[PDB]
Amino acid sequence: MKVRASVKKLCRNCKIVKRDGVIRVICSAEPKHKQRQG
Amino acid sequence: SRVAKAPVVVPAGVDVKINGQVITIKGKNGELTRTLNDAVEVTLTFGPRDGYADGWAQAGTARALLNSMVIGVTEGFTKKLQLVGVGYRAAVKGNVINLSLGFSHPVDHQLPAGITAECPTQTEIVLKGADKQVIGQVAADLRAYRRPEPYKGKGVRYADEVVRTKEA
Amino acid sequence: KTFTAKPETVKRDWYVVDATGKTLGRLATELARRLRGKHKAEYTPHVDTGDYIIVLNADKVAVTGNKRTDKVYYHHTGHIGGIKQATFEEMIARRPERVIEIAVKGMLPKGPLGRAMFRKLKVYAGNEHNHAAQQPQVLDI
Amino acid sequence: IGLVGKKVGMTRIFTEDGVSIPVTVIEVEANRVTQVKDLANDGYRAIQVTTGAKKANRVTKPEAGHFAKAGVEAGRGLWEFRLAEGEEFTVGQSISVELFADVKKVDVTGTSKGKGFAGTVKRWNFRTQDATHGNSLSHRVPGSIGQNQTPGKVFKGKKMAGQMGNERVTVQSLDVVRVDAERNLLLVKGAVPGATGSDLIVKPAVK
RNA sequence: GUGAAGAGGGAAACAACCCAGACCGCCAGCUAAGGUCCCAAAGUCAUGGUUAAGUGGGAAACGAUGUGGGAAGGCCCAGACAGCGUCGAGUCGGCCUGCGCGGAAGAU
RNA sequence: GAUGUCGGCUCAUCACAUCCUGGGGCUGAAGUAGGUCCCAAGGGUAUGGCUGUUCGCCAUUUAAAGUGGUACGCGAGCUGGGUUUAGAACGUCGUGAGACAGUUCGGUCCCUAUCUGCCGUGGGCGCUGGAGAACUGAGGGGGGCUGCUCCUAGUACGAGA
RNA sequence: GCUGAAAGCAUCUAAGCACGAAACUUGCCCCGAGAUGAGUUCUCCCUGACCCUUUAAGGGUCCUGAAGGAACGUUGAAGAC
Ligand SMILES: [K+]
Ligand SMILES: [K+]
Ligand SMILES: [K+]
Ligand SMILES: [K+]
Ligand SMILES: [K+]
Ligand SMILES: [K+]
Ligand SMILES: [K+]
Ligand SMILES: [K+]
Ligand SMILES: [K+]
Ligand SMILES: [K+]
Ligand SMILES: [Mg+2]
Ligand SMILES: [Mg+2]
Ligand SMILES: [Mg+2]
Ligand SMILES: [Mg+2]
Ligand SMILES: [Mg+2]
Ligand SMILES: [Mg+2]
Ligand SMILES: [Mg+2]
Ligand SMILES: [Mg+2]
Ligand SMILES: [Mg+2]
Ligand SMILES: [Mg+2]
Ligand SMILES: [Mg+2]
Ligand SMILES: [Mg+2]
Ligand SMILES: [Mg+2]
Ligand SMILES: [Mg+2]
Ligand SMILES: [Mg+2]
Ligand SMILES: [Mg+2]
Ligand SMILES: [Mg+2]
Ligand SMILES: [Mg+2]
Ligand SMILES: [Mg+2]
Ligand SMILES: [Mg+2]
Ligand SMILES: [Mg+2]
Ligand SMILES: [Mg+2]
Ligand SMILES: [Mg+2]
Ligand SMILES: [Mg+2]
Ligand SMILES: [Mg+2]
Ligand SMILES: [Mg+2]
Ligand SMILES: [Mg+2]
Ligand SMILES: [Mg+2]
Ligand SMILES: [Mg+2]
Ligand SMILES: [Mg+2]
Ligand SMILES: [Mg+2]
Ligand SMILES: [Mg+2]
Ligand SMILES: [Mg+2]
Ligand SMILES: [Zn+2]
Repeated sequence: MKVRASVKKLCRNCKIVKRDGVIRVICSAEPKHKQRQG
Repeated sequence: SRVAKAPVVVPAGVDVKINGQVITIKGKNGELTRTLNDAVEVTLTFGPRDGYADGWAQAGTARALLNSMVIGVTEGFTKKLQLVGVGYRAAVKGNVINLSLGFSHPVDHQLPAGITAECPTQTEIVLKGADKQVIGQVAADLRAYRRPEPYKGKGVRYADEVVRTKEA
Repeated sequence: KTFTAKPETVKRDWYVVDATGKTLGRLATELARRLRGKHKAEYTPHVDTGDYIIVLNADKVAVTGNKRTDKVYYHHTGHIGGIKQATFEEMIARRPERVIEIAVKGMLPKGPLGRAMFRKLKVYAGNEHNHAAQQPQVLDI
Repeated sequence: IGLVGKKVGMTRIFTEDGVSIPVTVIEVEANRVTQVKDLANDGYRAIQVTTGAKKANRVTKPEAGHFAKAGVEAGRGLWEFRLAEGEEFTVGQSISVELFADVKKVDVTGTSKGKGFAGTVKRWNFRTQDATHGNSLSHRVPGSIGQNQTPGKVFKGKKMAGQMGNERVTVQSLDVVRVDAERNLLLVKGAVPGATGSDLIVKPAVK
């Protein structure tokens, strides 16, 4: 998990999702691309 | 919206019972009950009630759930799990799945009401039940004991899933 | 000279209120008003002219938004580091009458007379009270 | 439930394999049930028991009437034990140390010996300051008791000199070495609170 | 300009900010700033919107299918947008703007 | 018309930007062991040599030897080594008296606690006739650390190690 | 994580459901009804006469003196008192 103020899609398989008031990036391809805004 | 518009075709030998919000679909496999969100206006047809801004979103979920209930009490759902690993084994004894997953202790998973398990081989588990949510949860719980390892793919996997391995 | 109520000739009546589904703070203001006697023409700041109020179903009082989980009640024990807290839902589980009592206490005057006014509030968790002898009239808040 | 006993004193039990077990000898005479509390009348389930004997001149009329209702002779005091949901007892029933026949461990409660007014060294294990190197009148004194203007007070619970002992203490999970029903004795391994002759409450170990 | 050398009302408390300049008395009335659910005097006022964060009631670069409004585009029943080996109307992503969200750690 | 100033000792108390122990995501994570980020403040968190030292270096421990706030916490609690009185000397500056953000040897630390607070312990009255007991438990406090060995198993993992 | 739309897909979340730590609430130990919101249970004790008067939870008089308490004494593994 990358915890950052700037979260963004890093590849085509990244998806932005908001869960419980938190912007997250989930990626089907690459576990390194998983991000949480914080 | 798009999902909510599409009507759920009720088959023969299924008696739907709209008790206002509490809908109870009794079929051949069994019975399933679901209370709905207040925005929904439950052939079967679903749509928004007045004074709810998320009515179509709530209508679409309610449609999807009752579609699954109809599939549930007619044909039912199956979920297969595979064991990968030297000495990894499963065996059902009534409604408890005993698993050997390379631990120092036994792993005995008690199945809930509705679900039944059969082991066709010692490294395969086959779950069966009406409720799609419950069979999903049991399969997730069994998988959680030993999640697929990223190096050799070892552990409890779903039969469908691809385990993306890597090498050191 | 302007009229003053006299403590020994004040008329105090008994009422019973059902808290079920009522918004906590909007219930509490009406209780506070009536415990103080602000609803009476004989209202006198230094005299308790208010009424006795039984509150039933304190455990079914309602709150809006995310307050059921997020409203926090703090207290300090007087011992260093002794800051304690409970959420609204925890308070309802443990001690439901305290939710209404705390809300009303904060809306009553501070000092001896405000404490005397609070003694006229009788809060119950469930639907039954022991004060049939006082013959409480139903009050729709 | 538990039983009320008396601390007789300490001794040892030599085992065959050459272990010396330090034991407290607890005299557990028949505990006589004086009252049964129930949910309807009392709001909780418990037995009240008495044990021993009391001089009739020292038994007050209110005390005597309470024993007379139970139909038991006056003992030296009254103690309650809470009942679990299975347990059931009658007024006037005797309960002997045989209760502990199959109990492996017990908790023993008593009143600790009284040390009177104790200093911080004894009471709280405070360290002494220098005996020499210039120390002026401050050998066993407590030192600082707070900070400065912030917070400008001493905090509650500050460890200071004061009364030590003469209070209720429970020692948990003591091995039952012997239950001697004939002699009304329970032998437990190790020390328990209080002086010789003091009352002890013995219960099956909670842990 | 005010305080100093200026009281009164407001800004919780708060010389210097806002309103306003106390000759004395009144258990009359109207207003100012500021207010009107309870503490605490007065709208649980009316009508139309926005916010779901207790935002309101601290904090930036920057980040984001939060949500409201506006003007204009591209594609599209010669079948669009994922399915496009498919069936049956919307679909895409810029721009501007209202209100919110993260960014957000401190000592009794 | 005085708010005692460095360090130590004694006794602490809070924050969390976490040193250990607990939970977790990513890893250029095979395992073992790490790295990095997130959650987490319950408890725990060296002794010595040298120096007035705080610190630091060093020796040897430890699961770890946390970082800060508290008048750089704490002298009406102790010390008085440092430092800034008066004595004396060196280097240095000055014709000199003397002087030094140089050094060196010596060199008085008062207070019987009224109030707040805190630790204990009584007396009074109350609680609605009086009295002796046993209680319920609102509420408050205490406690909460962790090593090593063995088994599981030389098993999983690994070309071995 | 499950199920799941908004957004035909996908999505742990919007509705609904599950797991998750020495932190939190309990469980363990001690205090604790001045908890003036002063609680509960058990037992014990007292079952006279009379007068006046702003007549009211009024004030005396004689008789009575319980349960129990305190005091005093001998004291304690209790204690500065
Ligand atoms: K002026
Ligand atoms: K707020
Ligand atoms: K500290
Ligand atoms: K890690
Ligand atoms: K901690
Ligand atoms: K000092
Ligand atoms: K001082
Ligand atoms: K001193
Ligand atoms: K004072
Ligand atoms: K009481
Ligand atoms: Mg969550
Ligand atoms: Mg006030
Ligand atoms: Mg003693
Ligand atoms: Mg020492
Ligand atoms: Mg001296
Ligand atoms: Mg001395
Ligand atoms: Mg203060
Ligand atoms: Mg001047
Ligand atoms: Mg002024
Ligand atoms: Mg003013
Ligand atoms: Mg003011
Ligand atoms: Mg007017
Ligand atoms: Mg105005
Ligand atoms: Mg008002
Ligand atoms: Mg209105
Ligand atoms: Mg705010
Ligand atoms: Mg912002
Ligand atoms: Mg002075
Ligand atoms: Mg943190
Ligand atoms: Mg702590
Ligand atoms: Mg804490
Ligand atoms: Mg805990
Ligand atoms: Mg050192
Ligand atoms: Mg200091
Ligand atoms: Mg410090
Ligand atoms: Mg001081
Ligand atoms: Mg010195
Ligand atoms: Mg000199
Ligand atoms: Mg001194
Ligand atoms: Mg506690
Ligand atoms: Mg504590
Ligand atoms: Mg879906
Ligand atoms: Mg531990
Ligand atoms: Zn990606």
